[PDB]
Amino acid sequence: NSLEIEELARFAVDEHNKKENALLEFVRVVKAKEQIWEMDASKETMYYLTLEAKDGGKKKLYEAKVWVKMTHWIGAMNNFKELQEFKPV
Amino acid sequence: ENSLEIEELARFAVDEHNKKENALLEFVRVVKAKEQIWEMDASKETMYYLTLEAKDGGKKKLYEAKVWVKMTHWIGAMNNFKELQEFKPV
Amino acid sequence: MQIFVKTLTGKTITLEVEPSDTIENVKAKIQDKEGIPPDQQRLIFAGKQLEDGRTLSDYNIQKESTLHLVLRLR
Amino acid sequence: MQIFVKTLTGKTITLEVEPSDTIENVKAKIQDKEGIPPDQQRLIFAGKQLEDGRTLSDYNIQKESTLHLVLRLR
Repeated sequence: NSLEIEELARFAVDEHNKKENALLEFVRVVKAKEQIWEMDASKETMYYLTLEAKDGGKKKLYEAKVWVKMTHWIGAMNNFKELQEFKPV
Repeated sequence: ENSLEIEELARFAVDEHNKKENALLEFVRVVKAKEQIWEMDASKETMYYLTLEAKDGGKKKLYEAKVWVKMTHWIGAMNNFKELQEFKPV
Repeated sequence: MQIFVKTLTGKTITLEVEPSDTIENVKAKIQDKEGIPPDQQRLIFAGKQLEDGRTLSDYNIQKESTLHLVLRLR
Repeated sequence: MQIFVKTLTGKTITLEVEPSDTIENVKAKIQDKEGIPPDQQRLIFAGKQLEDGRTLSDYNIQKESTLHLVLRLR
C-alpha cells in the first residue's frame, strides 16, 4: 500500500518530467489521501499525493493528483491511471 | 525472473476460469511459459501461453491457459488491459 | 430510473431508462446522446456482456446502476 | 500508405492514408469506416494527443504506424 502509493508518486514525477523535461528526483511521500467511488465492476480512485522531490539537489515539495480506474468483468480486467495535476507548494 | 508476474497471470487464469464455471481449481505452479509479443508505438501487446498445475479434486492436473495483455502508455496516462482467452485441459 | 454508462478511462454519461427497456434500446439511447452506433457498443454489467434482445430487468439493473462500455471496432 | 488504429482493448482497424493528410481527415476516415463521430475521437501517437489542424508528417506518422483511439463521450 505505502509501496503502491510510492509507485503512483513516482509515476506522477516521471510523467511530469516527460511533459516538461523537468529533471525531478523523487525523495519520499509526505501525505496521501484518497477519494474512492465504488460501482458495479469498477473501483475509481483519485489520489491526492504530496511528495518531496529535488529540483537542483535541494529537496522541495510538490502536489500530485493521480486518477486510477480499475474495471473488471468475467475473464477480463482493466487498469487505467492518469496524472491530472502536478504543482509546487 | 519475471516469474512472479507469470504466477499472477496464471492465478488470474485460474480464478477467472473458476468464476466462469464455479470450479475451484487450486493453483500449484507454472510448468512451462511461452509468450508472443508485438511491439508498436506506445504499446506492447503480449499473448501468454501458460502451462499450469492445478488440483481438480485434490488430484493435480495440467491445464493450458492463454492470457492476452495490452499495455498502452502516453504522457500522463497509462492503461493495462488483460483477458483470459483460453482455458483447457490437456 | 437513472443509470450510468462509463468508458474504461472513466468518462461518464447518464441515461434515464425504465427496467422494461431492452439492451438494444439502451444502445439506441447512447447513440442518440453520443453518436456512437450500437454495432460499436459492448455493454458490461454484473461481470457479463449484455445481450441485445434482453431487457434491463433480466440483468437486475436497478436504479443508480453503472454500466461500462467498450468499443468493438467491428 | 497504411496505418493502424487500435482501442485500449486491442481492437484494430486499418486506414489508407497519405502523409499530407490531417488528423482531422483521419478522424473522418474513421467516421466513414466505423461510424464513430470525430468529436468522440481522441487519437494518440508518439506519447501525445493529436490536434486536428496538424498533419501526419508533422507527427512523423510513417507507413505501418499505429495510432490509438480513446472515446471522449462528449
